[PDB]
Amino acid sequence: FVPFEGIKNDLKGRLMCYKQDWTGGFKAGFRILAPTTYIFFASAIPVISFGEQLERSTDGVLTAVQTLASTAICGMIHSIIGGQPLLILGVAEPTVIMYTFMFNFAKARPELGRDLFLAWSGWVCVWTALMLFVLAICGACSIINRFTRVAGELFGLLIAMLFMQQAIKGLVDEFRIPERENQKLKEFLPSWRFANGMFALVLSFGLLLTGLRSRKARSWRYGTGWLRSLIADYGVPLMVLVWTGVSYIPAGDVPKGIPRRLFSPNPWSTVVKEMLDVPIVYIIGAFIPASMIAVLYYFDHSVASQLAQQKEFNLRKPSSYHYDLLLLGFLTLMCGLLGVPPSNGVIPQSPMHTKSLAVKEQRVSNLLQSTMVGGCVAAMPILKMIPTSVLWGYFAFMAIESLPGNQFWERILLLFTAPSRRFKVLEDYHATFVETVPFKTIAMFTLFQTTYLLICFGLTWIPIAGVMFPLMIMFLIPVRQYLLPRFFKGAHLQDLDAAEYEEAP
Amino acid sequence: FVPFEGIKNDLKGRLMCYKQDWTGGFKAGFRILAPTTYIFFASAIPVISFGEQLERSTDGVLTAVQTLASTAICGMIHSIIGGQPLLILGVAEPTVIMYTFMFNFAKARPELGRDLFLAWSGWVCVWTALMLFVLAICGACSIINRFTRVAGELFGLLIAMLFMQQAIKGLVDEFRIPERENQKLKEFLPSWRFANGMFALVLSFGLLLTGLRSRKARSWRYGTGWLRSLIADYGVPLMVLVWTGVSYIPAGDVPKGIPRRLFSPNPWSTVVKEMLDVPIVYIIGAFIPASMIAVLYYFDHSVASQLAQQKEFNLRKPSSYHYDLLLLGFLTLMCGLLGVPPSNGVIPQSPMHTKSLAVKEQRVSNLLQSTMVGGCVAAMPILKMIPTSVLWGYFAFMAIESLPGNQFWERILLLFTAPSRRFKVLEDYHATFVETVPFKTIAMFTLFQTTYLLICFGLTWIPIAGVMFPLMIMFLIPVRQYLLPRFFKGAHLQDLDAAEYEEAP
Repeated sequence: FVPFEGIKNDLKGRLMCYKQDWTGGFKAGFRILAPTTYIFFASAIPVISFGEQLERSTDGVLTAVQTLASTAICGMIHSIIGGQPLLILGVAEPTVIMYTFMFNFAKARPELGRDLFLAWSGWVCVWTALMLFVLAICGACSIINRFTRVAGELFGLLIAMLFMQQAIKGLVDEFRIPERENQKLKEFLPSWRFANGMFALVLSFGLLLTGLRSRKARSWRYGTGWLRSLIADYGVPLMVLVWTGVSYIPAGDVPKGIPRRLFSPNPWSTVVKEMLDVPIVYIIGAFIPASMIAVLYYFDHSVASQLAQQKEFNLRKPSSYHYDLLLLGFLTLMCGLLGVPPSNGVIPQSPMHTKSLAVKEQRVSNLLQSTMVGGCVAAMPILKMIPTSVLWGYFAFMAIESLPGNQFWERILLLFTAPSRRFKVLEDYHATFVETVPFKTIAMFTLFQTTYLLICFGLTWIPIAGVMFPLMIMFLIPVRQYLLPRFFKGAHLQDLDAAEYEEAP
Repeated sequence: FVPFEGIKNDLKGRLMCYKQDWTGGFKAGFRILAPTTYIFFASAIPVISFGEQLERSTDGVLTAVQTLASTAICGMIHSIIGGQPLLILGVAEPTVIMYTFMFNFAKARPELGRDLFLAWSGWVCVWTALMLFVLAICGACSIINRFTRVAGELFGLLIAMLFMQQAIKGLVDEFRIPERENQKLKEFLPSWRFANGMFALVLSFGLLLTGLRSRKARSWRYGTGWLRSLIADYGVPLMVLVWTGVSYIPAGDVPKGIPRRLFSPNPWSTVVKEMLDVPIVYIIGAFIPASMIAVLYYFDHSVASQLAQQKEFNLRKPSSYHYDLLLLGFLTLMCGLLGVPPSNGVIPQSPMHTKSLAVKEQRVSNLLQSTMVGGCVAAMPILKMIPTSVLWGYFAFMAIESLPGNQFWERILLLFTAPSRRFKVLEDYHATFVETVPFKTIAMFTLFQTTYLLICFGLTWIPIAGVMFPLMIMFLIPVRQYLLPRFFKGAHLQDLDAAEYEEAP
């Protein structure tokens, strides 16, 4: 834990291959475009969805433009001067939730109001940058091995529940009048509103089901190999385009806002000044949410890097955890100054990128994908054709796609499985702890984990205290270290909380 | 082919067990209700759907009331005095198509008009009864072994295509104004019409997907055994009820006819006289459609009986093909006199009934199920709560459910399968001809069968000549006998057109 030792080691290790990182990427030629576009499509659409969420939750202060710009700039900077280019940066849901809490707090306080929300966010980002600098200097990344499976799967499931909640919220609001829209327009009559709601339901469910089916196209029997691969890789964008076109079918026989489309404005049509006007008391109070955003980033960046640098990939280059965290602090400071939400490592974008590069490790794919994500801002008129129902369907799609490889979800299903029926579980691929651990212990572990998850999810509903859930997430580390061994017996915990995904036939 | 020999033999064989047929049913006790209700639910809903189809195609002359009454009465009469009680009688789609053609013909001719449509149908039914009497007396049922697989699967696929066409027609018409409804009502405004259309889409697709998923509930892992069996048996009615309730959710915030519901009237709120007023020329011309209805019935009754009396069931009682055909002629005459469409054997209602009775062969289950089908007429107000979108979804459901066990559909899929990909077909359960027959011969056979099917389907679109498709169906017998052996080599035809469903692991 010697200060500056880790950063120096990572810089030394990554400074002997920089020219190699660039040359190998240039040597790959035009063949490097396929992974680049794959990751770009995996990254942009969730960013646009988070931007629409922020727009509906921030009264239009933040939109898809800000999220796209932040993602793009942070990605280019990380690719050029970052330590681990395989890591993919972008705006994530927890950041959206934090900013929603901060906006709700600011709106209710006249001293700040909606006008100083971005300035208060910038001060929060300054504080977060300071804490990340401290954590990176003190070598707190040397203990990332304690972010065991339990916390990772609990956080993943919580994010999935938030995604589903947002999808349901959007589908419900499709039946209502927007808060900041003219109420006299024809499209907002009760009949047209009901029609828009049902059309949104149709489009969202179609998108969801078609994408889920397409995710397993390479396993299909029909079609050519290249077509099957193209589908399995780009079903989400392809289905988005298809259902947009479907939405455009009755365009001639209905009003203009039927179905509703992206509310994000077209930009074609710095806040350091206001950060000086914020009262000192609120500048100090920004310490609170900054600590929790810093905790979230310290967790997510490290976990995403660990996933992207799995030993099975046979990577021949070292890791840059500490320098990556320091650069994340710098990026957070810069984004707060610019008036955009900060970006951090995302999952499974980084492992998917590494798999697509399987390894051809270089800094060109990330740079290019961030460049096109930023250029999508210039294509805002085209993106504005996408209905919001498709975005809600995509939210539900991610919520459902967070489940497959999650052991907590499988253990919940086992808990809800009938006693006379577990042979069916044993008839297919299953985890080792099913055989090597008694069912009662698995049930107790799953019940404790589910209670913790539901407590965190309920806390998220509290107006002000709901900004504390990262603290609960981080409390799982010492709990797993100290308390669980008291109530559990060694190998049971090791199998139920193994750092490796163990499967049996 | 000695006249009256077959009928005498069947009557003799079935007259030594009649008292046994009744006593065994009475001895079963209340346990006989489960198969009874299962078959009643399998029979009623398609009958209601066909009634709605006739209502929309007959300008309200025929509705679900007539179809239900015909099904009920014919079923009770067959159970009491029929030869094969396991056979289930009801109104089928080909009868609906024939009556639609006859109504379209009558409407365009002023001498008949809509007022004499039922009288002309009664004369057609009299002719059909005479032809069925002739066929049963001449022993034409001694050659039912020539109704090979090719014709059966072609007819099944044609009926499936008709079902899907009707479902699409209904879903499209949900977006429009009914022909015989007040156009000034609020529910028929463009906005409300669009809303009703999209709600219909939602309900129909939900019903379809949920029913398809529920059909394999016994294979699920979740839930109790009794619950899984109940779902796998009654998913269709359960899903109908669920989606009706869903349709009732926004009832308070929308107009009265949103969503649209059954147009069949509530009866609570004989045509021999008019058959004398029909011109003699049309009485003679009724010979034409009568012959084809007779051909359809001679095919379907015999095939359904053969399926319900499969040797695997180990039935200890003889068959009554000829007497069954004679009784069908009598029932057709009676129904034509009463002014209702005739009923005939249906598939897979009879095999499903036999399976549910697996065999406890008796006349009580059919009698009871027909009695409750008839009593459903008294429950017309309750049935009128069901939206039409659910019925269109059920149409699509039957269309899709006609495919699984059909070898023609599998061979079409194989034809559209990629050459480098047939190992995937070989990786699962498959038919024997896949291994024992070259692919080129299978492709030629499938192409010929598909061309024949498409020709029949296109003929069905002709206004007047579309009533000739049963003749094409019957032409497959002599074709298979004489022409195919010229172009095919023995064992190839035997495997591709085997009377037994041969499967390989």
